[PDB]
Amino acid sequence: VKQIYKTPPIKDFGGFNFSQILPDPSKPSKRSFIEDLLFNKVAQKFNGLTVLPPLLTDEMIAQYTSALLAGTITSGWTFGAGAALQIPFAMQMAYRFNGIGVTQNVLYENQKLIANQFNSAIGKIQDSLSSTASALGKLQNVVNQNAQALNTLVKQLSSNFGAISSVLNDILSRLDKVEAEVQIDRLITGRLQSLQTYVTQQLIRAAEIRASANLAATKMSECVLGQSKRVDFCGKGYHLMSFPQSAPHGVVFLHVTYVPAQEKNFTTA
Amino acid sequence: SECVLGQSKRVDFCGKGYHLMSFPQSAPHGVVFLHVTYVPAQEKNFTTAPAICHDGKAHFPREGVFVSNGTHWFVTQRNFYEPQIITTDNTFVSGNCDVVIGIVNNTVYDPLQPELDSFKEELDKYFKNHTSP
Amino acid sequence: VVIGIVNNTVYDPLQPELDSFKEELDKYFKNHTSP
Amino acid sequence: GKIQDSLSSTASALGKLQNVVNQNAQALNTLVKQLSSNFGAISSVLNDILSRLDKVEAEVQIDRLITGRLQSLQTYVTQQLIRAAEIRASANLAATKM
Amino acid sequence: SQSIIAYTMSLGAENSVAYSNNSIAIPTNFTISVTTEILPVSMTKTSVDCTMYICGDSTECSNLLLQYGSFCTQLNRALTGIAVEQDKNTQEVFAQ
Ligand SMILES: *[C@@H]1O[C@H](CO)[C@@H](O[C@@H]2O[C@H](CO)[C@@H](O[C@H]3O[C@H](CO)[C@@H](O)[C@H](O)[C@@H]3O)[C@H](O)[C@H]2NC(C)=O)[C@H](O)[C@H]1NC(C)=O
Ligand SMILES: *[C@@H]1O[C@H](CO)[C@@H](O[C@@H]2O[C@H](CO)[C@@H](O[C@H]3O[C@H](CO)[C@@H](O)[C@H](O)[C@@H]3O)[C@H](O)[C@H]2NC(C)=O)[C@H](O)[C@H]1NC(C)=O
Ligand SMILES: *[C@@H]1O[C@H](CO)[C@@H](O[C@@H]2O[C@H](CO)[C@@H](O[C@H]3O[C@H](CO)[C@@H](O)[C@H](O)[C@@H]3O)[C@H](O)[C@H]2NC(C)=O)[C@H](O)[C@H]1NC(C)=O
Ligand SMILES: *[C@@H]1O[C@H](CO[C@@H]2O[C@@H](C)[C@@H](O)[C@@H](O)[C@@H]2O)[C@@H](O[C@@H]2O[C@H](CO)[C@@H](O)[C@H](O)[C@H]2NC(C)=O)[C@H](O)[C@H]1NC(C)=O
Ligand SMILES: *[C@@H]1O[C@H](CO[C@@H]2O[C@@H](C)[C@@H](O)[C@@H](O)[C@@H]2O)[C@@H](O[C@@H]2O[C@H](CO)[C@@H](O)[C@H](O)[C@H]2NC(C)=O)[C@H](O)[C@H]1NC(C)=O
Ligand SMILES: *[C@@H]1O[C@H](CO)[C@@H](O[C@@H]2O[C@H](CO)[C@@H](O)[C@H](O)[C@H]2NC(C)=O)[C@H](O)[C@H]1NC(C)=O
Ligand SMILES: *[C@@H]1O[C@H](CO)[C@@H](O[C@@H]2O[C@H](CO)[C@@H](O)[C@H](O)[C@H]2NC(C)=O)[C@H](O)[C@H]1NC(C)=O
Ligand SMILES: *[C@@H]1O[C@H](CO)[C@@H](O)[C@H](O)[C@H]1NC(C)=O
Ligand SMILES: *[C@@H]1O[C@H](CO)[C@@H](O)[C@H](O)[C@H]1NC(C)=O
Ligand SMILES: *[C@@H]1O[C@H](CO)[C@@H](O)[C@H](O)[C@H]1NC(C)=O
Ligand SMILES: *[C@@H]1O[C@H](CO)[C@@H](O)[C@H](O)[C@H]1NC(C)=O
Repeated sequence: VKQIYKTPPIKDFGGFNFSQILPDPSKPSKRSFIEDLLFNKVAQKFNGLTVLPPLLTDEMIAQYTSALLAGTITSGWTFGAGAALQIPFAMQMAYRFNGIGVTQNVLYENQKLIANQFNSAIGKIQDSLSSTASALGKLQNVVNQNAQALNTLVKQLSSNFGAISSVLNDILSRLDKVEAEVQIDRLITGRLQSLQTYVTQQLIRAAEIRASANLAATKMSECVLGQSKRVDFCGKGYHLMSFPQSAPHGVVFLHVTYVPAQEKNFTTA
Repeated sequence: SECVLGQSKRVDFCGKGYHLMSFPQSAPHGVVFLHVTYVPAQEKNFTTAPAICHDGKAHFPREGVFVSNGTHWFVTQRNFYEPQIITTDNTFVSGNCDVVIGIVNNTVYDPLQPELDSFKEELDKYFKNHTSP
Repeated sequence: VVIGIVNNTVYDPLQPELDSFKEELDKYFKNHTSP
Repeated sequence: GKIQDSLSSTASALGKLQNVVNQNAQALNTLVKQLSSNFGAISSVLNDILSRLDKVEAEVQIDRLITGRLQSLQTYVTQQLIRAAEIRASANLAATKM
Repeated sequence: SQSIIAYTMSLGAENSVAYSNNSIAIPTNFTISVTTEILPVSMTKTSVDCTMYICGDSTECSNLLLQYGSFCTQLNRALTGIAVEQDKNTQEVFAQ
């Protein structure tokens, strides 16, 4: 989005309650109630590693999340294409249902119930994220493999690789210029080779995230900025729309999917 | 395929906005697309009504949304302002007033009624014309 | 040609408008019997 | 009906899968074949190095195998991950296709 | 006059949408614009003879290398695969 939108002061959504997903002014970081679970759920060391802080910090990332959420709830899908054009939320669903081949009359004839159903459904993920521990495995995994690699990478410093010690200073302390030449020569190979494997390990995983981000960006542009007729690409079921929600080193969607309830058989010609 | 060999409904895939067509042009070790996108430019505020009641029965826009310039209600395509007179062949009936939230009152012109009105006057006048013989 | 086709009437919404005028026209000619 | 016969008539229909199993098979043989390479040592038999040289320097020659035989293993797994990511890209494509 | 300045980056110009329960916006005019998109399709082919590189034109070096197993033929096979995939990429993209 090239225009950071801000939520309107009023919450006149015709019964729809977006309190959980809009940012809470109480928190000094302008993040919403949902990611409070997520954020809670999930300096050069002498070893030589560092950590570069992301250019987009958590606050601004969360601010982007609010902007992406504001256009969807107020301008519909239009703000993806060009200028944002406000449309009240009731007629937004009236066209998303029209997208799935369901006449818009059903929404107005069932406005309150679906609004209650949607808000109750929004309540479910609130408990489901809190009650379940492994629901956030993907983000926890990506952090873990990155974390264990460095721990494995650091632990490599103590392997002799055939040298008489793993303290390069000790090798200098006990051997002369020529004797320590041999030991350091062997020692650096293993340090370099282990570093070689780590970097090659880094690229493969980094390529996986790049596809994931490209998958996320496509989901961002298709699930959120519009309605995607690509079945089972945006949630299990007929798609209506979705909400991004930030998370540490990841993104989380909230797909709102239409799914038929109890059915009746009939005779047809 | 989805941009050149056809039009893609995937928003923000074949260029920024509603995609129309893409012209490929070769390049050293690469390709460069020219995505032709439809981007609305000039917008305006309007008054909207989710639906329309006519005689207790409710009405909904078949294609487009109900809009009003303050005095008269119209229906126009959601991506281009082209107001249309609210007519029966532009809407479909469903339910009634008591259910739809935000519905407003306005009459919907059945195109058949005024056409038959001229026949009614011709019918009435011939009965008066039939008094003389 | 359709396999599985069954029988039913297809209602014409044009008819009630003409039925309304057909019945209305009946009394107008009946009234003209007075002169 | 033509699919059944056309598939059963030509041998190039399943080139992709036959290539996939071949690549994973071919890499394994290279991994196994590298065991018989001396890698700059005196002999490629692990036991024969022990049975011909005293322990003062027998570790030196087998060390070359250790640096060597592992090196091929490191390359094979590196080839695998490159292939592992490639399949998942196809698998994810297949996922959408399904 | 000019100097190096560091600042909190602007995420964009704020715009509060005029949302209301019955306020709608419909476009009266459009602009049929065109934007360019750029995607690499293939890199330069490359074949590196393992022996010509590491033991270039040296019989003794080649003989010493032959002890190192099938490393060089593995690399040659990988690079030939890279080249054939370059042709495959170009063929698939431009042979629709
Ligand atoms: C909202 O849209 C309405 C429909 O386009 C429009 O109503 C139309 O207004 C024009 C004048 O602007 C009328 O034109 C008439 O103008 C004089 C006025 O005395 C007449 O003598 C002429 O014969 C001519 O008919 C249209 O008749 C009128 N149409 C309808 C259906 O009402 C409103 O003016 C628009 N209002 C705003 C605020 O934009
Ligand atoms: C849309 O039009 C409707 C009818 O044109 C209108 O409903 C009408 O509302 C009036 C105002 O109350 C009613 O008049 C009587 O209402 C009660 C009895 O229900 C009496 O106590 C009042 O004193 C008054 O005499 C009409 O009976 C009622 N008619 C119908 C068919 O509902 C709606 O209010 C209009 N709504 C909008 C949004 O314009
Ligand atoms: C739907 O209703 C149709 C109208 O009744 C019907 O068509 C009619 O079918 C009957 C018998 O199937 C025909 O009657 C003739 O049938 C044979 C000759 O075809 C003779 O042995 C009979 O004595 C008699 O002459 C009607 O001629 C025929 N009429 C028309 C207009 O088609 C359909 O069959 C019905 N459809 C189904 C699925 O039942
Ligand atoms: C709709 O009906 C089908 C079967 O049709 C029924 O057949 C006769 C018994 C007669 O009563 C018809 O009018 C019925 O419509 C149902 O399929 C059956 O489902 C039950 C489970 O309740 C199962 O035990 C049966 O084996 C099924 N029939 C067959 C032939 O396998 C179907 O479930 C009905 N739909 C719903 C929503 O109940
Ligand atoms: C359409 O109107 C809105 C505001 O509604 C107006 O409110 C009164 C001023 C009166 O004129 C009513 O008849 C209107 O319906 C505009 O939103 C305003 O935009 C300006 C930008 O110039 C901004 O400073 C205000 O804060 C906005 N007000 C609100 C309540 O959001 C909107 O811009 C108008 N549409 C166009 C295309 O200009
Ligand atoms: C949207 O739902 C939330 C969650 O229930 C509502 O917040 C609650 O409001 C009640 C009203 O008194 C309080 O008792 C609860 O303590 C609130 N929950 C929390 C976690 O504090 C919110 O009011 C709803 N908003 C709308 C507009 O429906
Ligand atoms: C929509 O915008 C286009 C250009 O942005 C307008 O075309 C211009 O119209 C003016 C007068 O209407 C002319 O003087 C210009 O020469 C036109 N431009 C070009 C390139 O031809 C068009 O009029 C606008 N339409 C509406 C309804 O606002
Ligand atoms: C919109 O909200 C305002 C105040 O929030 C209210 O006065 C008005 O009746 C509402 N309109 C509809 C159609 O509900
Ligand atoms: C009246 O009827 C006569 C014949 O029935 C016809 O010639 C004449 O044109 C009619 N005039 C009018 C005004 O209908
Ligand atoms: C459907 O199948 C039944 C057999 O169970 C058969 O009797 C019937 O004719 C079939 N329907 C049609 C339209 O032929
Ligand atoms: C015939 O029509 C006249 C009006 O022109 C009316 O006064 C009269 O009652 C009608 N006759 C009958 C029998 O209804």
